[PDB]
Amino acid sequence: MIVPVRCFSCGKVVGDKWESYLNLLQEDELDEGTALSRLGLKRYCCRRMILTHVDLIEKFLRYNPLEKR
Amino acid sequence: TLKYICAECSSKLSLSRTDAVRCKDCGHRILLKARTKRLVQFEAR
Amino acid sequence: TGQTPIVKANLYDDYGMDNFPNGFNAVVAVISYTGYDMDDAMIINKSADERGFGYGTMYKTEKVDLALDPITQHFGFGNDEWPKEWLEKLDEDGLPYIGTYVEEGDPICAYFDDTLNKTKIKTYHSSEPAYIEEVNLIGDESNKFQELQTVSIKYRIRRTPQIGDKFSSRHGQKGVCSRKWPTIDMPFSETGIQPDIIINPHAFPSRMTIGMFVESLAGKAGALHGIAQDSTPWIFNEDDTPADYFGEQLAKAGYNYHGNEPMYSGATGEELRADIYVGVVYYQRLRHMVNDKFQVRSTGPVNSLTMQPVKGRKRHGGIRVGEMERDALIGHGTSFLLQ
Amino acid sequence: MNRQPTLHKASMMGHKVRVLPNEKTLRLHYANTGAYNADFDGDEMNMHFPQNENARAEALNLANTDSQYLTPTSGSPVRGLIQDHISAGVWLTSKDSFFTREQYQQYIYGCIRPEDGHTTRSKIVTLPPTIFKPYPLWTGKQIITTVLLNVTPPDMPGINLISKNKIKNEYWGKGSLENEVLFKDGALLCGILDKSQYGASKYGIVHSLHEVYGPEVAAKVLSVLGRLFTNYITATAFTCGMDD
Amino acid sequence: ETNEIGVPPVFAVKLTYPEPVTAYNIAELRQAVINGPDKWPGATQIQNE
Amino acid sequence: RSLINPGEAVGIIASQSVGEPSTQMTLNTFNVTLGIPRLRE
Amino acid sequence: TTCQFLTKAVLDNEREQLDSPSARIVVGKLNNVGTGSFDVLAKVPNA
Amino acid sequence: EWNVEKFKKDFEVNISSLDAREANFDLINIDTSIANAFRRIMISEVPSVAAEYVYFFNNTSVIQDEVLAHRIGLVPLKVDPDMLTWVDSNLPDDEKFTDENTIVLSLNVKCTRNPDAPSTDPKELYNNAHVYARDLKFEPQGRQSTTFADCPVVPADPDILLAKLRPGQEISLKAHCILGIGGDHAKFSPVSTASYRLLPQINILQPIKGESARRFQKCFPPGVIGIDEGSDEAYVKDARKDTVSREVLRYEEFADKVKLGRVRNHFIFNVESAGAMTPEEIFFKSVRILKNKAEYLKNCPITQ
Amino acid sequence: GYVKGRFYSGIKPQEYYFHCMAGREGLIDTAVKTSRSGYLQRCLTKQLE
Amino acid sequence: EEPDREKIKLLTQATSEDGTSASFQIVEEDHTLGNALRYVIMKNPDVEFCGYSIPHPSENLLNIRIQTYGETTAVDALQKGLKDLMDLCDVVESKFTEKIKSM
Amino acid sequence: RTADFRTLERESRFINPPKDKSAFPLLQEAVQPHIGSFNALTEGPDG
Amino acid sequence: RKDVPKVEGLKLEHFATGYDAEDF
Ligand SMILES: [Mg+2]
Ligand SMILES: [Zn+2]
Ligand SMILES: [Zn+2]
Repeated sequence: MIVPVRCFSCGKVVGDKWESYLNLLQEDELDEGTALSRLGLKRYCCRRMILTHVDLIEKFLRYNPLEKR
Repeated sequence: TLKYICAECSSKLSLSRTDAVRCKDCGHRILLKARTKRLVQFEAR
Repeated sequence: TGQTPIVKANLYDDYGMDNFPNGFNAVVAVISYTGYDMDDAMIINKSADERGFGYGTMYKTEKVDLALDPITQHFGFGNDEWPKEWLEKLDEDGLPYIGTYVEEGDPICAYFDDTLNKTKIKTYHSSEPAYIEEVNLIGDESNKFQELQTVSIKYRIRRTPQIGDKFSSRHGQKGVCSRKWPTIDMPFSETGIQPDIIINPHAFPSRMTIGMFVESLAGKAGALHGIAQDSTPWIFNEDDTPADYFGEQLAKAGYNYHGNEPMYSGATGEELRADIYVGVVYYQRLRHMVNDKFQVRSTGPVNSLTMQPVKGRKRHGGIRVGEMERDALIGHGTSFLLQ
Repeated sequence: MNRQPTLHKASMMGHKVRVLPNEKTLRLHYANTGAYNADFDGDEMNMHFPQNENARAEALNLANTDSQYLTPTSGSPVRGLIQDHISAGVWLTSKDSFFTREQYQQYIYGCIRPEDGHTTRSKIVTLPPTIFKPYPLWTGKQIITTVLLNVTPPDMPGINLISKNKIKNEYWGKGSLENEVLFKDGALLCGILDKSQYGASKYGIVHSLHEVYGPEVAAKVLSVLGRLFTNYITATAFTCGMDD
Repeated sequence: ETNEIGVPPVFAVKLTYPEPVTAYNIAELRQAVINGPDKWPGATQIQNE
Repeated sequence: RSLINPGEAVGIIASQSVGEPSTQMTLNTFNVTLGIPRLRE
Repeated sequence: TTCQFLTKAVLDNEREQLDSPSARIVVGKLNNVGTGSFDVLAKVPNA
Repeated sequence: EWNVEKFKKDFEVNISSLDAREANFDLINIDTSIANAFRRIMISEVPSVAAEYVYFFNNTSVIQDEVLAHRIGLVPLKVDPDMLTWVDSNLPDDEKFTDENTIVLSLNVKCTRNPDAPSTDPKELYNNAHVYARDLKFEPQGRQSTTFADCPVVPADPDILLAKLRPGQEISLKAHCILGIGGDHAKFSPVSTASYRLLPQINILQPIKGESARRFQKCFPPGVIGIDEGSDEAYVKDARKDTVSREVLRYEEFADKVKLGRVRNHFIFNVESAGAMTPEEIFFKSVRILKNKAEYLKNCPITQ
Repeated sequence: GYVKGRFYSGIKPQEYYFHCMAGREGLIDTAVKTSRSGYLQRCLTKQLE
Repeated sequence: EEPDREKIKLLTQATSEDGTSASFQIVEEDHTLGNALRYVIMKNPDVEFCGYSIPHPSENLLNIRIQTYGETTAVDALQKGLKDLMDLCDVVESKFTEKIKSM
Repeated sequence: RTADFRTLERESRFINPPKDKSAFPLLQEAVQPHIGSFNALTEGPDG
Repeated sequence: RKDVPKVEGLKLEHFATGYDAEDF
């Protein structure tokens, strides 16, 4: 669904780094690895957290029974 | 405030007894029961 | 919490499997440390589970139809007759408040039938408590004479990983959750990471799941450098080994070539005898809750004819002592146990 | 305790109740895995609670686990440690394994608790170190000697056994005798301990102890070794990787 | 222990033994009676003479 | 001191000693009848 | 063939001596194997 | 012979880097049993403040109540403890929660539509579409609403995403933040990662000078092996920078000419905070907990 | 069907298909095995009890 | 004021008559205090044997055995162990405060 | 230089479901014998 | 048979606890 709060392995807050990661890939045109480094993710456990995040919430939200069309 | 959401047009329209189970705005036979203001206790675990 | 595999065949994207994630990328250490993991049992990290690792939910839908041609049962509450505190679960319409917590015995809906002239309720009954996710009223199979008789109620049953739940890598290495080991008691890496899942080394010599071994050093390499690796079959050769390929990647990143890591004990705190094999393996949580047939009976109901405990787990039923158990009790020469 | 199908009376034994807090499953030791033919792959077991003293006495003295060390099919053992404990033993009883006074005494109390009635002397007796100068050091084999010295009766002499190992001498280098398991007056003086010694294997150390000291002592030795190797695997882990 | 079984507290509070009250065990059973059927080690019932 | 105790159900023990290991021979041949079919004969 | 063996028993006017483990289980009698292979008697001092 | 004063003579502390969030310090000539104790306490026993009871009034979002409640609990709050007393579990809810035992955080967000030219951005297309940790409004109640005047309750990381919404959906809740320990739940652990690594030891047995010295230097990280000249032997400049990859041992020319060990007495601690307390405060409290644990047993009657 | 390849280095597609044959062959035998020790033991135990 | 008696208990079933040897049982404790306390107790020249053992992970218990030589009871050896661990922590706390200022 | 995962491509497609030809034709090619079989019931030559 | 292509410009992305990517 959404970006998890804290890394499952150690507990480093990762939830505030999802939108910022996409901005580093789009606007800054950086590679996956360098983008994660600038966010402050050096442990491979914290690295995979954001790198491997799917974000199905954006797919899920497109079904809204409260608004027409 | 009593509520019932239409499944098709998503219009929030509630209807009482001795009334057709259908939305007023459009001819749809399925109605979603809306969530009202009620306390639901939860553990942040 | 669905996650995209670091180690994957490129056909995963060709079928757009990212639209439906089946697992999560976990820090898995091939270690025999806790003593609770052995052959068919694996350890899950407590602090990982506390952080929402492998958390799942289960949705169940029920159809409350009033058919059993003249309408007798009506959704709602009858006047003059009203048993105490039912309004806590159901709304004025007799239907339940979407979001309400329900346990077995609680009213899931309310109606009134003129034949009995009493206000009755359809009870919710299951060992697992739930919350109401969706209530849909359906008044079809009529042209002008419209009235509701059919209602569909969806239950959301939260399912945290429990001791007994099965977990498996993409290499057919399934194991039940033996315990949810605390992070302080868990072995900690030189990096400062404690594994999410612990697999026992005695699993691999019999199964021969070397795909998981190469998946471990590939997943680690891809997590560090930030690049997905192709694990499509027959991509590698006898000359071009994946253990050498990802081994070079692991050395370049600043880790051990053979996929090992110097780990310290969580109990004693001392550095363990040798470097532990740690990596990133895509793990899958199997849907089954194995302790579904968990029961206990002291003195419950009995059948009229035999006057023996009646069959039925939920009915406080008895465990059968069959002919083979009779034979075993004769075997020990233990006549009072049989009696 | 019953694990279906009950193909032989060993699949229906008497166990001592140990209520464990915050538990939702029946906890079973690894030594019971063989007799029940139960693998922890999501298996189910039946627990029967007999309601009178005559039925109690029977479940404690006739159908009890300890009295089911040997199966009546071939008179061979069906009780022993299964995986981590076997790998732990090959490492702990290895020549290369040395221990300081602090480490040695910890491994002893870690598996032997006098308060839980594990001792036979009401005081934990300890052997002198094998290395005196420069630093006082105990060998791994000495821990096995000390465990027997505290679980076997003081009135009876130590065990004398000349057995063999699954691991050939060639693996331990030149001129080693580490295949020959040697017990002289209850002291492990030569050879490591395999599945062939504290596993469900005939004429091993546990079986030899079972014949000389009885079923109750052999059960104590199995539980004591079971704890020692679990504690040893916690302090000194065991792993498998690509390098292997 | 190799001769033991780990019993969940769920089973422990339901499975009971008919223990006859005597001078040697009056202390042990009085506590069980006070503890009741939901606190372990307790008692679910008492049978009079 | 190795004598069988009077009362021992040697009957059940015998059938259990023939039954329980005959589960290990459920697999087919790798001329004469073998395994469970021969034991049944 | 419960009813068949029962018929043969009735026609023989047979007496079930209740000495087989099965028969003892049927009538709720203690099995004659192991602990049931003897009787326990209490020694009482007064005449 | 070991004395507590003889320990004071050899025990040393070395601070490499002390940032506002993470501190990298060393504990020289101390036992593993003491270093592991502080480590265990810093993770499990140092008390912290996190949301425990989320009271929902409405949740029309895609994110289930249980999940949304769990996410709020995981969000670290920039709240200093000691300001709060420990809650008692035996007395009922009306007596249980006080101005000294509980902190209240409210979340009230309603999503609507906005007119903009259309891929189009969710911040442009909808209003209040993304729910962040900064949207948890602090509500001070009771006897003390002046104690948190110069200390407002704000999440340590505000930009944490809590929920995503579409027009029509709403979130209405009252979260009760209480005092707890990391052993109970990971949400209460004040540290992101408190771990120690032993000082790597590189025992050079042979001089191994020449071009083999340049080959040996590439086996370890850049700032580890230093070479004087072609001769003058090959020394270890900074063994602390070593990753312990054992890369030097997988070469026939060095496999017997070098040994890789450790300094059992030397510990390199790395402590990062969630945001509530400073990493020093977390370590200090860990030492204070170990002392208090030994003190509580000292002034205690040894029963039976 | 002679596989020169090992699980460490990998197995060729021809070897893979042949291994799939032999691997399944065992599971097929576990599916087609009418022989059971249940009735054999039940017949002995009822006459020897 | 009331001193809690459930925290520390003397297992009389294992305590020596002198008592030079004793097994103590502490509730709500594990490796954290356990390994640290047995380390400090072992530095005592009068302590003959010392170790710690956790009966089972599910039950909140910690067992510490102290066997001494003469002229000192096991209770005294435990009291010295706790008194020394407190002083040891003071040394750690003092050195850390000094190096923070030294920065 | 690698066999990477589409992260930027994925998230954009999640928000924007294509209005043209659907992505992943192999997924529709998987149900090709099912849909095609039922399609031939009315459409195709000979009616 | 063509070998599996290695990844372009792979650098060190793991160092000690109190040491960053300062060393090039
Ligand atoms: Mg198995
Ligand atoms: Zn992490
Ligand atoms: Zn409508």
